[PDB]
Amino acid sequence: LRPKTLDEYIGQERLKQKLRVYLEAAKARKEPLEHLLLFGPPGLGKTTLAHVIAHELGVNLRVTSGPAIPGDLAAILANSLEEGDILFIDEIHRLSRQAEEHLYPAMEDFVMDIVIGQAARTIRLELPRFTLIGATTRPGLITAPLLSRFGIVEHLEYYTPEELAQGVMRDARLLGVRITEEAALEIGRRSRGTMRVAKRLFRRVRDFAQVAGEEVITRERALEALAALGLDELGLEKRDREILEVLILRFGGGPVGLATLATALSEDPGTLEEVHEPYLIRQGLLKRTPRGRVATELAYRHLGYPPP
Amino acid sequence: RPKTLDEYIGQERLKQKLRVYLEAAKARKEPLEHLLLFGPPGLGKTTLAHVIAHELGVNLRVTSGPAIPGDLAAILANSLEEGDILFIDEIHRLSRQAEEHLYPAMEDFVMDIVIGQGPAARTIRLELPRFTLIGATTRPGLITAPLLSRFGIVEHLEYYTPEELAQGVMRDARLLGVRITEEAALEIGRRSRGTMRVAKRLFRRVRDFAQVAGEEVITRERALEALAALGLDELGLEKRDREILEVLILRFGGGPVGLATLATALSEDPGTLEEVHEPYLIRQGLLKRTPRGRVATELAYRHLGYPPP
Ligand SMILES: Nc1ncnc2c1ncn2[C@@H]1O[C@H](COP(=O)(O)OP(=O)(O)OP(O)(O)=S)[C@@H](O)[C@H]1O
Ligand SMILES: Nc1ncnc2c1ncn2[C@@H]1O[C@H](COP(=O)(O)OP(=O)(O)O)[C@@H](O)[C@H]1O
Ligand SMILES: [Mg+2]
Repeated sequence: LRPKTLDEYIGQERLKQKLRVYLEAAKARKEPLEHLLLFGPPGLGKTTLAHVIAHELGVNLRVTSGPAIPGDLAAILANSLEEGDILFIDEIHRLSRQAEEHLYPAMEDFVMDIVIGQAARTIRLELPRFTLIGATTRPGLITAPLLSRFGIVEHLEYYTPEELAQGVMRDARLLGVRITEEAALEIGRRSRGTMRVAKRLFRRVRDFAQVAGEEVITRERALEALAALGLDELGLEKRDREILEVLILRFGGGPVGLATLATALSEDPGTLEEVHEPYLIRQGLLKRTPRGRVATELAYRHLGYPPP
Repeated sequence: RPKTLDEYIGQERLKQKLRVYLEAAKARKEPLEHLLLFGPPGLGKTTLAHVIAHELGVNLRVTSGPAIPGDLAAILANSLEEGDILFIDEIHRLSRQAEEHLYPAMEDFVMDIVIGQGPAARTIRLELPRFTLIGATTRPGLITAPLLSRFGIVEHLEYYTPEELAQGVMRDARLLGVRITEEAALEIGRRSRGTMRVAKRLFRRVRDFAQVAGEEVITRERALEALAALGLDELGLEKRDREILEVLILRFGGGPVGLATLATALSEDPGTLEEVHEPYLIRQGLLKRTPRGRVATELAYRHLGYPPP
């Protein structure tokens, strides 16, 4: 399922325009690529990009997690790491302050130290040249000392609906399910600009279409399945629709107030503060005015209300 | 507790060279070389260590083998001055971890100390004052070759004589205020097994008998009846050792017997027979340990008044 070429990678055009240059230069100079840091929201394809980079350079790759790592970091750098090989570390911001300090000598001078057994004298290993790739959601999650050893720093942006449609069609042709292009476009539009969301949504749609016995997933069947899942034309869930309703019909675009936030939902200020608001702000239907949160005209028109 | 080397009772052969070594060490204003004292238990090596320390005019640091690994550093760095004396009684009981921390302090006077403690931390080498270490072991076999290699002077403690034991008995009687004659103390020392503890115990028992008898002075004869009532020969064997020899000679013909059969005949524990009564039956020429059993020598026949084989 994972692509093995920058050409097969779907929709990170701006990032690829420079990644191709850097990889071409590194290959021409016959030396390992400089350490790379990938930003961007989850689900966009960072691990796939790491695998694509390794395949482009023709070298082995050793994905490991952030909180997976003491001396075990040197254990995994010493045995399986030959001349330059991508070492992907997902969630680089979660490193403890015990191996992060050990990363700097290893990724600057390629030397590591291990002490155990008492003797217990320091043993310094001449690590082979290698490239490290790290992934984190935001620039501010990692410390400034860590955002200095990375030669290349790149950002990863949300996919457009067309690119998600192409990915859904590729998944369908790989699995062996025939789908019309318009159904894939609708599925991509309902996806919140995320690849794995589109994958899961297509899997659910094909699950709903298999029981009906339809051989081709038509646009009408896709729309019915998406409505059954509880998604509108903008991809908002039922929780988003109901919070928008209880804002617009109870305050008329004014501040919601902390007291009334849990009154109409009977829920703690949990997912409301981190799972619901970010997408509503991203879609542009909610604006954080200093006086209070204001539902824009997009909310009024989207919720089936007459124009003001 | 003797203080000077002239007050020590009966280590004449050792004292003769000890005087020379101590005088040579004092003349050079240099600490004595490390000393190791061999000898069977019960001969007073700690008293000799105290006498040596007093003669050198230096304080003590007395410690046994099984005392507490890291306490060696504590005892070496706490109360050791220039030329201080450390006496490790039963030095063959030191653990290997504690053994491989002392010879650096014997050949170079540098000790590595664990400073961080707790988890696996680092160590620092610390300099110590020059000192002399006296070791005392009854089992030379368990002393490894490296440990024996660092000892400059090695000497042996030998068994006392009836006269030195008599002198010890006289000293104890004088301390306790009991009047005893020279020949009585000589008899008590003769019936001892060349050991000071045994001589003192015999003297105390004879004192009990004489005091119960209401006698103000212990003479030769009173000691003789006291030791006869104690069941003792002219050589120091109790009734049990004579019984062992008589059973070995009469019941089994003196030939090889074995521990189990002899112990069954005597109604005694085989380990008790082997580890309590036999070692003094040997060392007197009264018994042998053949691979086929235990044999009685001709000295056993002569001692018991039996015809020779
Ligand atoms: N030669 C001696 N002169 C005077 N007192 C002695 C002598 N030997 C031992 N003692 C006394 O014995 C007591 C100390 O015990 P010791 O018999 O010296 O220990 P030890 O010689 O090491 O015997 P073992 O076999 O090691 S238990 C003190 O009361 C000393 O006065
Ligand atoms: N551009 C792309 N083209 C094809 N498949 C993709 C692309 N981006 C992501 N995928 C799919 O998504 C999966 C990896 O996404 P994921 O691991 O969720 O991203 P992240 O590592 O940021 O969490 C892969 O199985 C891959 O098939
Ligand atoms: Mg002893």
